[PDB]
Amino acid sequence: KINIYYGKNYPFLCRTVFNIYQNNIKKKTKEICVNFINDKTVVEDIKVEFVNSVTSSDKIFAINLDFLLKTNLYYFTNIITNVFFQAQYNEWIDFLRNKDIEKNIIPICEHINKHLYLNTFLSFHYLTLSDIYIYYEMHKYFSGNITTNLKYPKQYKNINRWFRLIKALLHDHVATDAELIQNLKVKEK
Amino acid sequence: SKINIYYGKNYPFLCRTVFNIYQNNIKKKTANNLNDKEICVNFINDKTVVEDIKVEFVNSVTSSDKIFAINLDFLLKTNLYYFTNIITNVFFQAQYNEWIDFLRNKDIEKNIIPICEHINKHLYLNTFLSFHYLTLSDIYIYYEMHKYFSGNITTNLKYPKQYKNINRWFRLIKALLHDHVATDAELIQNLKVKEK
Ligand SMILES: [Tb+3]
Ligand SMILES: [Tb+3]
Ligand SMILES: [Tb+3]
Ligand SMILES: [Tb+3]
Ligand SMILES: [Tb+3]
Ligand SMILES: [Tb+3]
Ligand SMILES: [Tb+3]
Repeated sequence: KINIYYGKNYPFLCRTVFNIYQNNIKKKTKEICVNFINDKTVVEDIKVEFVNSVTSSDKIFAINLDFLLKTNLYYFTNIITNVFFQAQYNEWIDFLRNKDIEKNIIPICEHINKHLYLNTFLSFHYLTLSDIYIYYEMHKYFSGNITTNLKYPKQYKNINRWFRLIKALLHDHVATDAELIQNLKVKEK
Repeated sequence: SKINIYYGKNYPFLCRTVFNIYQNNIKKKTANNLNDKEICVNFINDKTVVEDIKVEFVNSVTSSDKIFAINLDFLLKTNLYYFTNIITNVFFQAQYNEWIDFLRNKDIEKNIIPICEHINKHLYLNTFLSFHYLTLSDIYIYYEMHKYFSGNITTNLKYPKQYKNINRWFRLIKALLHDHVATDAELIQNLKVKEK
């Protein structure tokens, strides 16, 4: 039993990692249960309770969940290649750390668009935690739900192509949640 | 395999200490085990690095000393961040990130008093920063607090007397790391340079 308390921010990355773990169990045929309780007394990050509590963030505690749940997104199920990726994910964390995403959306997209010119995935040649983290950060700009944001997919074709790929890969794990989906629409309201 | 860490003006004490522990762990294996894959990590001084570390694998990545030590502990199995039950391990990993966030973008000199008051209290009831054994949290905070409790800088001699629990814990971590850091010379030299 692990309890994750969230407030204004919903842990999309942690929820997605947990959903992937659940579908891995349903297809492999003791199990660890992670609960996502909404607490009004948390401001912008997540507090995680182990059954003591700690304060973390969605971008960072998802690394812990991948370790625990063996979802094969951050910890691979050679080591030097694994360690190299872990530093690459840290590069993406530092790239958006304490940056206003909306204010710096253009410089962010310019780097991602050029990065995806000859790259299918953000890291290596397979889906990683880096792809999913940036996917939710770019979701409000490239999902096409907000009509005002349709200029980003047309101008940045590589991001739009990559965005469609990650969306399709996550379809079997996130499209049925109806709680992750609910928080996605609220975040774009 | 080969890994090169390029540093500028900041010496990666945490990464150096982790690597030194790994080397002394190898020296205890080969000594008694005689019937039956070593990694070499280089600490190259580059003038064109400002405050972080550049790590090259032999493509390169950009990291920091406080964060890349987690990667080194994973690779070298030094038993400081990844324990070689799992939920308890995960709980510690979040605690180390709390210490990282506690000093993230904070001026250590300006907030030295509130930082020390926070650290002393935890230590009043606890021997180590995390759990009851030496962890990566202890070593990371040890080097951040080193210039204030080592007693080399005469103006900073007030801190050991005012915060005894930190001073107690600092003495312990220094003794535990003595077999791995006191013989380096290269690190000791950078300790003296940093503290002038
Ligand atoms: Tb509580
Ligand atoms: Tb805490
Ligand atoms: Tb594979
Ligand atoms: Tb390679
Ligand atoms: Tb393992
Ligand atoms: Tb006070
Ligand atoms: Tb000894």
